[PDB]
Amino acid sequence: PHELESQFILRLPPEYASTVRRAVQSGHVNLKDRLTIELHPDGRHGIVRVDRVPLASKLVDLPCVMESLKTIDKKTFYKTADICQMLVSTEKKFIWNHGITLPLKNVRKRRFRKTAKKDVEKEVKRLLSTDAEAVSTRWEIIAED
Amino acid sequence: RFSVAEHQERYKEECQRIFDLQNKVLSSTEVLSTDSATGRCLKIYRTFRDEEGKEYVRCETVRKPAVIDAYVRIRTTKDEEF
Amino acid sequence: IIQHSIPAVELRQPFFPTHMGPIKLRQFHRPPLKKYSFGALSQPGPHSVQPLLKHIKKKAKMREQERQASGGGEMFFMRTPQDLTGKDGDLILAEYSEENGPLMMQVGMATKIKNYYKRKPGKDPGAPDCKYGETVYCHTSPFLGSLHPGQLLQAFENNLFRAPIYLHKMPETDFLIIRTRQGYYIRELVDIFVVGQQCPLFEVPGPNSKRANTHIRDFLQVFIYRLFWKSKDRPRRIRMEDIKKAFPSHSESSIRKRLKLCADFKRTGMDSNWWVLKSDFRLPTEEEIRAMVSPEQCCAYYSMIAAEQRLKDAGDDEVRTAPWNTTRAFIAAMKGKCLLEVTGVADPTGCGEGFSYVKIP
Repeated sequence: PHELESQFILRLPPEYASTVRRAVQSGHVNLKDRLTIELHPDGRHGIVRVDRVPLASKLVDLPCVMESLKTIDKKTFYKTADICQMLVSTEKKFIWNHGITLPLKNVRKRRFRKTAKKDVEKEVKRLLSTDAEAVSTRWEIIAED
Repeated sequence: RFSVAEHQERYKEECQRIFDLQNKVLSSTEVLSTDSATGRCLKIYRTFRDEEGKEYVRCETVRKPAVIDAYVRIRTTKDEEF
Repeated sequence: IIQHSIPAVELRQPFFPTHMGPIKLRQFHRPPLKKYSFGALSQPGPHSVQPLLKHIKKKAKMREQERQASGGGEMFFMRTPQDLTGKDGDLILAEYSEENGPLMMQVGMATKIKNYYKRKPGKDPGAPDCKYGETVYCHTSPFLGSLHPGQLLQAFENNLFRAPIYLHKMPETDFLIIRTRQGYYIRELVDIFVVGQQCPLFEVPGPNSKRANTHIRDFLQVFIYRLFWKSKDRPRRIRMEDIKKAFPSHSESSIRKRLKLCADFKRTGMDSNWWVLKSDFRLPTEEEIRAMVSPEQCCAYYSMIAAEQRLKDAGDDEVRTAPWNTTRAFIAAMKGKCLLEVTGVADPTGCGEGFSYVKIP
């Protein structure tokens, strides 16, 4: 059938970013050779080569949901894909507490509400599995001291 | 003690003030600098048979409230089912 | 007024999910980066990004030529999923201030930017020119707060909701990368819109609501009709297992009740183990199938199940924050049936900024 395209933002050093932006504007095949993206099996890390120079990169999760919109006439906009991940080239480090826009900054601790992580439920399932493995399970309560 | 006119006026002014504030904060290009009720923990004792002949007993303590609440709810539901 | 893409109106399964798993419900409009089972990306190693600047200009030129063939009249080019892909055309980014929107557009849905300008008292120079959207003039602001005279605010306008948008320049460090099984692709992005709190123009159904139950039945029936169209056999026939794979949550008996009308089952002879279409029954036309289920209805249902999953995960204030209550409250405020307290637990920001959609006397 059809597989939805997956889009992730890429963040690069400003000197490196300026060279890449000029190459993108040129549209030359040299840009394809200059920039290569490698994805780790874990997928929480990436290796990016800029101008054939390897840079350590870690994937981070954008707090806000960002949608790419394409409009032929500039009056009608059609959503193409949803971006929730950014790869940065130079857990709480796998999370980004800051929005891409300058206004939205420290969103997690400002323009966001306290939300449940679910994770915790999976940990409870592991405890239930250990109870099943154990021949006998005993429950007791300890008061805070 | 106007109940409708006073209430409507306050609702309209508060909404407009919030709308102006929300627009200003989002439109701003200014950079921003980076910045249980019981109080009782849960302890579980598990008895298992090891390889050959052994009956080791393991005591595990959970100090995380969310995990404790989820575990207790499942245990109570299991008791309710039987 | 808004026209959705042909895949979005057809409610195609990749664009609109038949069923969502509990982990998928938690990841609502936030897909994880998947690892392809097969393909060039699947093999481990560095992968070169491909410049498609020539492709973007060529596709735009081809669309312009098609418009010239139509006489220069505006033409709808999004007739296929391949057209929907973001690699070609002009791409803009919208970032939502709310962590979770009450209503979120599914992929392939369309929105029109509307720039609302209030004229300055007496003589006015005019509305500011806007690159995106069409400028309009309203005596009364659509948003609860009245627009100041001489002020123009761009907004996203769609059947589901209307949200104010603010244009901001994209960071030079930021770049957009579109990853496909064949290869990575890179597109520069220059414009991003901050999104103000959404004002719902549509109502999310409550869990176990009569409307929610009707939508679930309609979606299953529409999928069954599409399966009959998909079958190339002269006596159209569908497998019960295929519907079950699409809807694991649905009971076999509920699927059987939809199948009982308009379909019959043979256990022996030709078409054995197949649900053949009734000869007397006439299969509904594509326009009728689109009429039965709205894309807006699907988005509201998808929002409700994701919110219900979040409520279930988090063990009365949270119930008020839930979207179905907020959507009903906002519609009541537009009717004028009841006022909404501006400050409430339902506020998405959790701060004075933003509005809380909670019914108040």
